[PDB]
Amino acid sequence: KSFTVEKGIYQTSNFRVQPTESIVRFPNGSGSGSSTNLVKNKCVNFNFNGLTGTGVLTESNKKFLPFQQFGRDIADTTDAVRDPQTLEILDITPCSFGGVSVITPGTNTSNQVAVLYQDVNCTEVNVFQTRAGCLIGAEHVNNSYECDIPIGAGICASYQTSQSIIAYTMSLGAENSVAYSNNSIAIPTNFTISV
Amino acid sequence: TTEILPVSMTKTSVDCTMYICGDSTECSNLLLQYGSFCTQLNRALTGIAVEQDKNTQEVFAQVKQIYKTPPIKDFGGFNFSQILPDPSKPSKRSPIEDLLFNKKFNGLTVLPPLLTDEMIAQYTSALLAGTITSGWTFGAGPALQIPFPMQMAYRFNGIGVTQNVLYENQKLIANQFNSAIGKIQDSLSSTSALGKLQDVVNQNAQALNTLVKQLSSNFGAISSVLNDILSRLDPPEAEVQIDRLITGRLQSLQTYVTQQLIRAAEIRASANLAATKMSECVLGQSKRVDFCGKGYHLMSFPQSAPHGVVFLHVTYVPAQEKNFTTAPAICHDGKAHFPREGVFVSNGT
Amino acid sequence: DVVNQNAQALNTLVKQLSSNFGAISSVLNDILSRLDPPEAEVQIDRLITGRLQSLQTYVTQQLIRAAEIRASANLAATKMSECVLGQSKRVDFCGKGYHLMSFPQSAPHGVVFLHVTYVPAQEKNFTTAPAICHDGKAHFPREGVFVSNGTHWFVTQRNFYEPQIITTDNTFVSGNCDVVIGIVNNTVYDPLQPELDS
Repeated sequence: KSFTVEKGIYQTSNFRVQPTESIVRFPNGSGSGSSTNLVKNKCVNFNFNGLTGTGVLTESNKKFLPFQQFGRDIADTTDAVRDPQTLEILDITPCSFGGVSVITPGTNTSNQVAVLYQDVNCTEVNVFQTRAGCLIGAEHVNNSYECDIPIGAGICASYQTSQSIIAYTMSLGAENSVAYSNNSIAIPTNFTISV
Repeated sequence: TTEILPVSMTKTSVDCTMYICGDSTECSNLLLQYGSFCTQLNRALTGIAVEQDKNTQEVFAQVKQIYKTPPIKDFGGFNFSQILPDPSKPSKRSPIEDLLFNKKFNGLTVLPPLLTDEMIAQYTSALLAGTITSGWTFGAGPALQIPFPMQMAYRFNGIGVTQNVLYENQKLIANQFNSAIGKIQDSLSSTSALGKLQDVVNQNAQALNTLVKQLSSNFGAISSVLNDILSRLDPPEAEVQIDRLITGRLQSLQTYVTQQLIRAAEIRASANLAATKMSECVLGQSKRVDFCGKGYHLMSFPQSAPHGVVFLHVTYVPAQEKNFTTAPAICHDGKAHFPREGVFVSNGT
Repeated sequence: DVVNQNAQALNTLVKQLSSNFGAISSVLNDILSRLDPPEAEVQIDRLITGRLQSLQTYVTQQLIRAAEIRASANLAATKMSECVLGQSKRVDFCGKGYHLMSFPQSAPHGVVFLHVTYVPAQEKNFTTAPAICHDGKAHFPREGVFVSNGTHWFVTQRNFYEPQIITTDNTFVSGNCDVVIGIVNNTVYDPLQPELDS
């Protein structure tokens, strides 16, 4: 609700992979309907013998019992199904979703921004994958600096030199080995009054 | 002795729309009539997460530079192997840290903490190196090296024991220190040692489980499945049922967020206490009784732990007391003499 | 941050009035003047439930913030007592360095402490030793350290380089040379002896 934005990272929107097509399947006979081809590794609107849902269908290693048709998780949500035509187990994964945040330096500085899609592999969406999600618009840099804008999992971002947003593993401070020995001591010769 | 303190908790975030009205435009339209509850809840949770990052920063990032111990481990007979990082391990955790560390999709997500466990381990290693190589000087200004034996002599002077005692019992003191560290190792290996910390983790897990389970309830509605209601009733009745479900689920979210705020305040207090102990117990010698374990505080060593910190408090405890006759003063030539520092004692003669 | 949180809470509370909570309208008089009592009462009950819930949420959040600020005020009072009305030996409780004193200042709904502290500045290396032998007896410094610039040994206070001659006054005797590890041989000046000679 502002015409000016300070430097930082802001949670703006939500990203939600949308389904591609509807998969309706019935046993090898006639389940009072016309079956469709099975689509794997894709966000689809599946319907198995009236059990409807939306998700990604993958080949599962779970071993349903002969009489078992569906699988449920701890929260009692559809976790896997058995294809009515070929007796195989399809694991169901919720279609990728997450938050969408905007990493920006202060608008008084520049209008360039980067976008973080939280907890999503951006193969599904100047692209940098990180444990916190995928960052787009930021240039990954090997050099480590002080954390200007925190992203997460040790990754921060900053507006640096011609100027652009860079992402880097934040440094914890200068390394300073202490000249320890069994007979040497350091003593101050002067002092300062600090307020 | 060992003291364990929670520092932070999981940074949870909830997509209210997916939680209540998952995949229902009509249900989202109905949500719109309830105002800006979603924005308020998101603001609260984001504030909690930022506060968790702040808590970790306060507790651990109390050192200006990353200090490192010398390659030669000659500290006058004191063995710190059980607390210093193990160079061979890919993740440079100390054995005690290894012992410590060894011990759903309805719009709910977990944000990674800003500082990885490796960075916290680096901070702990810096603190340990500073304490070992420079005593408490690095906590005030420029780190000043000092032989560890002389440092321990100063520690003894702090608790009112003449430093000659340490120089005359150095080997015995080193043996006792090493044995105590080994006992800490064994005690953690065998032992419910992680208390309030595991309680925090369990409370958060239970809160999330309750929030998820509340979705399956009806709150009086004909069904707990939104699409069921949409596909079995006309809009005039479907909207009433959806309103009932929305009210129930929104109340559940509000309860969850309020309880999370209370827990966040509690853990903020705990992290403040942990930071105070790091400052007054590790970066110095504390004269506050029982603030750093039983006995007279000699020093402390920090160790990281899942969402928490562990302090190894090294203290001095009197062991073998003996009786003597005492007197407040002594007469020599009509004048009373009082001890400058100590007591007058008599074995009988 | 506290000020902004309070302002935002009030703004949210005010904005919640414009919502409907499922009712036909957010204006009470509108409902009163468009519906009969049997239906108006249902709509008013809906609005009342919504607004009462909003008030309850506001009050609970205010209680939580009040507890937080009570803790903050307790900390501020403790700092005023231990840092301004005295000198604190609690490390980092009154800013970096060794606490010398503190000065309070008022601020909008808050307090500011100016902590004046002493920070060592220019450190120098010296050779050290735990004790010194004079005549078979070990001497330890009463207060300070034994330091050496390479040729001579002095006794100096720990926090400020100020060499002084090692005498029987600066040090105290305990035990002998056969115990302390790293002891060094040197001379302990006795102020009395010149007077006895003179």
